[PDB]
Amino acid sequence: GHKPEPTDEEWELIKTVTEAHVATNAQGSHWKQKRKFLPGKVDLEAFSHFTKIITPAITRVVDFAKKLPMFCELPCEDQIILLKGCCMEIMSLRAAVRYDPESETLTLNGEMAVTRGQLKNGGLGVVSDAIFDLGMSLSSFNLDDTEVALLQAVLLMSSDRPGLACVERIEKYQDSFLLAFEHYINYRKHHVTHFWPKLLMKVTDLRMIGACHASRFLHMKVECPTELFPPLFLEVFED
Ligand SMILES: Cc1cc(OCC(=O)O)cc(C)c1Cc1ccc(O)c(Cc2ccccc2)c1
Ligand SMILES: Cc1cc(OCC(=O)O)cc(C)c1Cc1ccc(O)c(Cc2ccccc2)c1
Repeated sequence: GHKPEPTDEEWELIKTVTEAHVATNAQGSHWKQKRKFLPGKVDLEAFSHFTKIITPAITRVVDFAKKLPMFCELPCEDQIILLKGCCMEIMSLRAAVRYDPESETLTLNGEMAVTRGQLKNGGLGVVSDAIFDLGMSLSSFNLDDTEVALLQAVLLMSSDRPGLACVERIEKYQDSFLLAFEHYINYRKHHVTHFWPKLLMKVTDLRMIGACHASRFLHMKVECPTELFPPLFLEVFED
């Protein structure tokens, strides 16, 4: 095939998703007049800071979803289970794409730039390695707002999260994003062989992260109290 580009209706969908994304980006991308770095084998420092931005960070993934018509058109019950399943996957994506090879740091909530270790011992553990790997891995991809946005959309519209009722519709919306995405990619023409396949594999990585983080939080879910974690963090990442 000549690799088709967006259709009239897809272009409309792409504009809609990009806007949802751009609007709920932390700053959107000018961690240049914003970010600033952090001066043990636990990091009460890094951790304390994390507890401070983790909330607005989760809040903007919710606000991204509230901005997708298809998503608003879902029963709040599925809307909840859907958000909880892709929350970490979207946050990590958003952080991964802000990896600065120079400073070898990611940028969280578009304000705090952290190192691998800082994030590793600030509460994420090996996940930090995973998101950092993904970050470096993505430089080569060169993704714009739309691609990242579509990616978040695809992650959001996962019909495999247990408890969903409107599974078929969620699958319909997803395939719909996937296609628009695939065509947007046809238009972009990245100088990367097998770019589309290579990309979808990153989604599997973001999913893995999601699962590892879930496993992670539950293992400590109750070795630690809740006096430590922001209420919103708890509403999301505990069963
Ligand atoms: C990867 C990331 C992205 C992020 O927002 C990025 C963005 O969307 O701009 C914010 C944070 C704190 C992080 C790191 C993080 C994510 C989940 C998580 O459970 C932890 C450990 C933690 C858990 C509760 C309180 C503080 C720290 C850190
Ligand atoms: C430097 C950069 C990096 C970037 O990272 C993603 C990528 O480059 O693929 C994205 C953008 C849009 C930019 C630059 C930019 C320049 C002018 C401009 O009007 C825009 C879009 C925009 C304009 C005003 C406010 C927010 C966003 C981006």
